[PDB]
Amino acid sequence: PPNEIYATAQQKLQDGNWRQAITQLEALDNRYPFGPYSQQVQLDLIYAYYKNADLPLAQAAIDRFIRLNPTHPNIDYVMYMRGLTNMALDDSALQGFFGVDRSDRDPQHARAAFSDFSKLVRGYPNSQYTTDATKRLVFLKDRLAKYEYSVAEYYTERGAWVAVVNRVEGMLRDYPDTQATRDALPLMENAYRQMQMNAQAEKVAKIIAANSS
Amino acid sequence: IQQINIVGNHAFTTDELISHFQLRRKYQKQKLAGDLETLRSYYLDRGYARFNIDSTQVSLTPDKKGIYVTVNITEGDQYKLSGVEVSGNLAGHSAEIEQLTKIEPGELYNGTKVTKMEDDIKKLLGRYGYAYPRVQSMPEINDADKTVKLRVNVDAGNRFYVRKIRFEGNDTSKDAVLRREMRQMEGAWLGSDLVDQGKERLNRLGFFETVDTDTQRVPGSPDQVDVVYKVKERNTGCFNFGIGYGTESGVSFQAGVQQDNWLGTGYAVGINGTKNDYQTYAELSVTNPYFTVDGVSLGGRLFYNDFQTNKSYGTDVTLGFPINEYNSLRAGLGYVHNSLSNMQPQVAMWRYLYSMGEHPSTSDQDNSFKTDDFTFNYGWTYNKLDRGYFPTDGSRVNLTGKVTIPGSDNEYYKVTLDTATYVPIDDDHKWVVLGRTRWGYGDGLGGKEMPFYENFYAGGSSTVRGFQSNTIGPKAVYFPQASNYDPYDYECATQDGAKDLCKSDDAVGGNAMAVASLEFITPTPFISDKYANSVRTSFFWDMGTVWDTNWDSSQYSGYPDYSDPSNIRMSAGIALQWMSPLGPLVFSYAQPFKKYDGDKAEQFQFNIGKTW
Amino acid sequence: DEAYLEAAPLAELHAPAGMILPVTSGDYAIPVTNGSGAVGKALDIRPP
Amino acid sequence: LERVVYRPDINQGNYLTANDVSKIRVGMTQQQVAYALGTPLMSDPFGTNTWFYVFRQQPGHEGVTQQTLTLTFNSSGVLTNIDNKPALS
Amino acid sequence: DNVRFGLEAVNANFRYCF
Amino acid sequence: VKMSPLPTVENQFTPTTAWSTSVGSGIGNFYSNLHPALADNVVYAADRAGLVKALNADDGKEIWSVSLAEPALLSGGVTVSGGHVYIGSEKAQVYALNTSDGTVAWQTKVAGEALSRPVVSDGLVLIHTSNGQLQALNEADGAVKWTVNLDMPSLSLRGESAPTTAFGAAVVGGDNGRVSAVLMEQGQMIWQQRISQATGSTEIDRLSTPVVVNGVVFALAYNGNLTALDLRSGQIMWKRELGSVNDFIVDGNRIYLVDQNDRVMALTIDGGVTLWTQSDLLHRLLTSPVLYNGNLVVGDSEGYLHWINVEDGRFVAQQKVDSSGFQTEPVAADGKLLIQAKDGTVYSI
Repeated sequence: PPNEIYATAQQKLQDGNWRQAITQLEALDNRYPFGPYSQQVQLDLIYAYYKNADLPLAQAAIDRFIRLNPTHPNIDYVMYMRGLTNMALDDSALQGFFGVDRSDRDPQHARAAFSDFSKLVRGYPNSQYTTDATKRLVFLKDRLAKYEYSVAEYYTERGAWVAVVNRVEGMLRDYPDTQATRDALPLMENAYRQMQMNAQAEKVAKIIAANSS
Repeated sequence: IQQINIVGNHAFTTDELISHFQLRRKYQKQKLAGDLETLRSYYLDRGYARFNIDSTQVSLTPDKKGIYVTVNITEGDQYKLSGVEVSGNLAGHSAEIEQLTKIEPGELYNGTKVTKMEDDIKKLLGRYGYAYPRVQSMPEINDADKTVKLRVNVDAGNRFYVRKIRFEGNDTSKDAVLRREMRQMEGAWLGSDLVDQGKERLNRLGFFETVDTDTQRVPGSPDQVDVVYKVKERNTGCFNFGIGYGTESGVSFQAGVQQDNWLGTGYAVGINGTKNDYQTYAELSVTNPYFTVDGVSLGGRLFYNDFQTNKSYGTDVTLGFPINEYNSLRAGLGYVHNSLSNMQPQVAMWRYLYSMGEHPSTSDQDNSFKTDDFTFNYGWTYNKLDRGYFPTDGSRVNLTGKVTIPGSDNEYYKVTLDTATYVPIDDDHKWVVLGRTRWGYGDGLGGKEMPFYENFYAGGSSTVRGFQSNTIGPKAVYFPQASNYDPYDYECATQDGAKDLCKSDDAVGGNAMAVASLEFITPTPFISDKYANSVRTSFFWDMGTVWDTNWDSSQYSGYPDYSDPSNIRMSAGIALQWMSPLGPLVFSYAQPFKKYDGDKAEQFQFNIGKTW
Repeated sequence: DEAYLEAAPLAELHAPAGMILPVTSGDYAIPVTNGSGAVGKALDIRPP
Repeated sequence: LERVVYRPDINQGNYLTANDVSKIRVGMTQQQVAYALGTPLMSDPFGTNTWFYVFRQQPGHEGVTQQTLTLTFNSSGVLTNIDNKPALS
Repeated sequence: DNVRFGLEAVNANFRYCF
Repeated sequence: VKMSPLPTVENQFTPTTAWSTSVGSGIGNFYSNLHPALADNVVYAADRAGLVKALNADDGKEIWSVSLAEPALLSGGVTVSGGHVYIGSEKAQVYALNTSDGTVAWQTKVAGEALSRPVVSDGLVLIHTSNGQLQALNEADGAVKWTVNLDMPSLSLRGESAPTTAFGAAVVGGDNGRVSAVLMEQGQMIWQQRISQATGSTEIDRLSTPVVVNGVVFALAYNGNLTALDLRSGQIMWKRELGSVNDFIVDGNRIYLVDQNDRVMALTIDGGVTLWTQSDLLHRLLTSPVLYNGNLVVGDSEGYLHWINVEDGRFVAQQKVDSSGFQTEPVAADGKLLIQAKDGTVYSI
């Protein structure tokens, strides 16, 4: 019966081997695809996939769950798990033994995760995960601002002074509240000096001074 | 397919036109459309301005025992081109349009030439920045004189600028790695030739399986484009080590690492070494392909070794930089320690040592010799290959050498040249032909000879396939003082077993070498995609030779003359090169055709590749 | 991991008198949070 | 090294030509100017309603050449001042 | 994942690729 | 897929085999209804490669021959009428030979392969081609008097059945399941009607020969349907859901059919009534039957001839002639039964 398979899966999930838990969940998914716990089993599969870093399966299971029950009373839990799932793809494990700065790696995953957490926070203002999502949103905004910063430095070194001006203006409009913008700001003044555009260089100096400490 | 019948075709016979048909069987699945368009081009490219296919039929035999294919062809006369008039919104480039448009009077009408003209116009405009021109060609057919007049409607549109350049799929490599290979700068006009070079450049590094590009229109403005590159990174480098124990060796181990891309930072590094009861080896190699923004490179290496007899170690640092989009220069300095002991008397070795000023007693192995020399090295390269690991076109040349400087003990020079050329065989690159050659020569200066440990060797998959590694060439001649291995030694070395000077099978290397091969690279349709996509095989003929300069064939009248360069060795066979996910692997089978005494063969060979 | 919790606080910048800053994007906006919810290792992320 | 280190050519900014610069007149609207010249790649984001057109080229081993055009518009989008700096000081 | 190892006189080795 | 049984049959009478002679390479796998013809005690036959011979019908002796293979891909069958011999080709050419001298009198283009048997009407030669265009040529020189154009699906190698005429008009058709009458002087279409329809016709053949019996024209449809039609209208008198497109004969007010699976059936002419069926030759490819000396004669790809009792389907004799097999129909003419093997060997039985 599903009660004993479920109990076994739960015992292994709480404290036990993750392969045994996934085996029991697969047994439930194949043996009782329409039972009273089929959604609890699907949620357990998603959770286990996160635990096991089987990220493509957590994502597929999440999309299937959403299509099957987009109105589930606690679907915001699933969206939260989705947000957790996407952040795990930005930091490679190998990089963790040397202290490699990942700011210069593909930020596309961070943007997707940001979007899902934003949707979670906006749709469920009384969610119990609000502070965690908030801290993550701050982290991700800083991550993207750093990416833009590094691109601006590369072009500054090469001499593509126009690319630098437009890249920094972008940073000024999209991430006005983080450190990367304050650090990039000194780059604008030089860009306006290699090209003889002093009317703006003085304006940059005034902005730098206004927010200096 | 019992037959194909052409009804009413008098200009050409069936075989001439059928030779271009591919559906020559069951379940053709309407592939015939490809053949009909081919037939149209055949006629449309030959001036038959009025050629038209009116109908086709496919008929089945009773019980589906065969298929009958018939085509109804209407033929016209041959037309010649009378001239071309081009008008429209052309951005002043009238001379280039006239130059590409101009045809030779009387030239046979050819629809393909018209299409080619359109493509050249589009490429020209793309070069200037007109990313999306509209060009519409049309014929005017004059039956009165059997000529076709052409008109082309050209619309250059406007100039486009690139707003941003973004990359996707670079999960491991640092973003700076890809921007360095772009020639198109942001905030500048979109010359189309500059983007394609960037696409090609990312395949020159050899860090990616594929490079895709796009030129997407910006939804907020008709004149801006976002250029996006997508890459799929492949495994780059591996780490290995090992150890074991037994009564034949005690304990020994080896380890090392090599990567072409270190943690995604663009540096090329590698470390390896080994230690056992008789030999010590270590190597450190670090290089930075981009020391400076413009691509000045720096690198060097350290090594140490010994053998239980000789000992050596040394260091070198090399600087290099480009001097145009396809050429670069390198130069550097280094130091090598060379200390010998317990040297087995040899004629070549002792002639060298006597020229160096040594005076060992005859057949005395209780000796040593050591020098410490400072040298300078240099080289020149060319590389226009269109691929990283499986080249399909272009060629590569690598000319290098080194010289001694005042203060050294040895005086010598060495020059080597590595070349290869890839030429496609098939229009779709199914078959490829590969040519390969290697040449080298060196000698001493001021009356001295090159140290024997710098000689050239050949054999193994790196030179001439089918022969044992470092076995092609002249063999050692040993002198007949004392040896305690007589009971365990060479017949020509022992003072008791031999009383004269005679030849043995030990190769000593030479002062010049030549290696060449020709390979026909074939597709592997009998291997599924899982494996076939990373492996190629080829049929080949290998030849080469090694010989000794400053060989005193007059004194050694009873032995072969090692100075004769004409004793060319030749072999041929089939090789396989597979870019395994765990590191490319190579092996081959080949048999000799021309051999001399001592030319030990190894018809089947296997080694780890990652070369070329 | 809890490393995400060490991110520095964010704070808006101001313009000097006589100038205006570029108009910001409405994207990546964060609602004001009232402090409800645990963080890091203090959260139970198992299914209900 | 700096004499011989090959530098690929660098382009920056929009493309300007005398044939088009001579076409701009006081009284034209922002749409007419952008149409005649193309969308500018630079502007002053800090309130002032002005556009910049900077034509910059650096051929390798040769030097920097720059044609600078500055267009100042009022609050109604009417061009008020045309600058022209054919060379850097 | 994408590894090879074993134990064999006694001999052992290990390989890891990126 | 299917096994071809060979029933044991006594070779009763040991039917006379007067002679055999080689005429060429034959058909091979280039299937066409390239039957021989006999006229004026002369047997007319040609090799597909373009080799045309005239032979003495008594002993097989060749009396005249011409080779047109400058390969001519001759096809459609040798039609002999009046003073001329008419042979078609897949080159869309028609060659008209004299009967006293087989030198080519003229040839003209017919806009398609002549994959059928030409016939002669009142001074006109009726040619059907693979493109659905039917033409009437002037027998004096091959000039076209009029043309009509029919359409077709891209399905089968079923050449239009040879025209059969009555009342000044020919019954024609093609692989559409359509039967129509065309006026011989002008080419004017009089009426058209379909025999049967099904959605299975996407792959199932519809129509290749019409016969005129007692003022009634009979035709068969491949997709399971036999019909009795009027001569002056597209009027069906009766139909039976049974049919194939092999040539057939009618005599004694009995319909002698060859099915799609080689069943031999004897039917009446006043309705869909079957008198007997012989299943013994099922899945053994047969040629069309003829009636000779009171018995039906068919052959197969094996090389055997079979004599079937016109009364009840009983076999009379079985004798092997040529192991290469038969594809084309036998010819019953001048009181003698001729057959030509798939290979280019002519026999006199």
